[PDB]
Amino acid sequence: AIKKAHIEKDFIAFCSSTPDNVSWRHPTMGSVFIGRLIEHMQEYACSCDVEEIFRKVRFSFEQPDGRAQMPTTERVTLTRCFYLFPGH
Amino acid sequence: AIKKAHIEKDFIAFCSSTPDNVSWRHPTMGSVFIGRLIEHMQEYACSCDVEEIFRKVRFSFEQPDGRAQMPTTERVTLTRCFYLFPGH
Amino acid sequence: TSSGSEGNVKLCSLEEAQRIWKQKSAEIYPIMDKSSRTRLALIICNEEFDSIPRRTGAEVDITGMTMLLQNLGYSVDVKKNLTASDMTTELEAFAHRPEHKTSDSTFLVFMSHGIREGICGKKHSEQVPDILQLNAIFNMLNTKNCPSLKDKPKVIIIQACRGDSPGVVWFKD
Amino acid sequence: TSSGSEGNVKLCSLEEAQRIWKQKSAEIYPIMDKSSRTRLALIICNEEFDSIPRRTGAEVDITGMTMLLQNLGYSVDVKKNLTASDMTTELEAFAHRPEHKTSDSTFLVFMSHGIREGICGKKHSEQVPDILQLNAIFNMLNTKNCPSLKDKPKVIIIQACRGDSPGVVWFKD
Repeated sequence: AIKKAHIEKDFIAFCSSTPDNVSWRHPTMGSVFIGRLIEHMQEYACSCDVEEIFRKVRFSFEQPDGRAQMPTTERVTLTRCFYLFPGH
Repeated sequence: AIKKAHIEKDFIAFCSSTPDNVSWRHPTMGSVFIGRLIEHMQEYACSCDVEEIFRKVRFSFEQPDGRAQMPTTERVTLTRCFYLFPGH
Repeated sequence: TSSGSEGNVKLCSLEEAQRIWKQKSAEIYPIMDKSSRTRLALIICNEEFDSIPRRTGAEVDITGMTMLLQNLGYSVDVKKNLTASDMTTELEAFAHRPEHKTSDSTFLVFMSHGIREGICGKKHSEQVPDILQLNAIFNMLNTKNCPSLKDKPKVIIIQACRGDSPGVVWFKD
Repeated sequence: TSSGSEGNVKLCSLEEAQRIWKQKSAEIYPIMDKSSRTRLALIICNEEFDSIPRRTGAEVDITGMTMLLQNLGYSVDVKKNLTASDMTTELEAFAHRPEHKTSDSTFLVFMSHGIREGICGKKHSEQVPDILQLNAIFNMLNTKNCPSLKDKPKVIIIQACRGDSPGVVWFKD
């Protein structure tokens, strides 16, 4: 037979900035958001779910300086925690 | 002196459905999303942060039926966990 | 016991409250003294519309939400049957309320008809749109327009359609 | 040790892995057998543009991300300097890849110039917009268009401006 499913579900978008605003990039060091995300994934993928890791990446941007940006999570439809379980 | 602050930060939006789609309402029992949110807040505000509570509300919608909708979290810029600590 | 100020909301014990401050350190939003704090919430609900059908049952949502937000410790402001212009004015006013200075968080709740673009005001029709955008709410509550609520969680809740589709696909079981 | 497949990504011990399945029960996305599973990732990066300036340093982002996603166990597809039409075609193709059936999750990564409306394709200019909307990506990966990835997390990452503003306000310390 046929069963009904949600058309949109289990999504998470992580943007580099809040709407209306810029995201920065160093010419030899790449983008700040990307670099910060790699750093944080490398360090937190083992223990936290992706939602939490994104929150932590946001938290590292808390104190602004010469160049400011605030990463934003969008259109979340995750019904469960996504753990990467690196090494598994 | 003057310090720089992020223009947009510490926000969370919780919508009743995914984009393009409808949200339901019973004429004597009110809206499903609202009712489900009250239920879940009443039961989980003491232990989980609001982000998690929203995920759980989403999880209760997982199995669809005659009327389907998938609540969606939007424009999250929370840098910390928001606990309500009810009774405090 | 559910006759207290928190009603049907389950209380958080002091043992559990300090065990939460152990799982995560200074990664939790600071909470103000229960004694002095002046928490504000705001519910805007549109039930009566000019052209589009009546939202029968919205009263149960107003009742439910208002009681819940009060349980959590907020002074709930309830506004009804407003235009998109009227909602802006009220959002502008809520953003100017002095109590936010002595508050730690806020809750915005919107309950109305909705389309893909935003939330419907009382005078909405297909020929003459009366729409409040999600963008507008955030813009009006950010650090530029609502400096009292800087570094403090702002929770926006929207009950509304976001289009006409049922949001379903079929698949073989 | 960081010479293994996971590189600089910190490993999750079996003790910690089963202690995570204790904190939350069946509220975690199921993970497939490491043996059989065919995990896919896709990075689209625009560095060379026709009119708008060159994104010097995007290579370090391609390197970094590709290596990271591989560490997490994904087969990384890298695509470069595409138009919004070209990106759709590639997103359409990724949505049709058979490996998703034997996968548990996916990662989409977009790195390009961006405006308020979306992500910039290689041929973008103010007179002739070449923009991929956030909406398009989700639409192309949902249950209707990508049934293989039903009930499975899809992680979208976007590196881009979302407008021209610096995103800051001043306040007295």
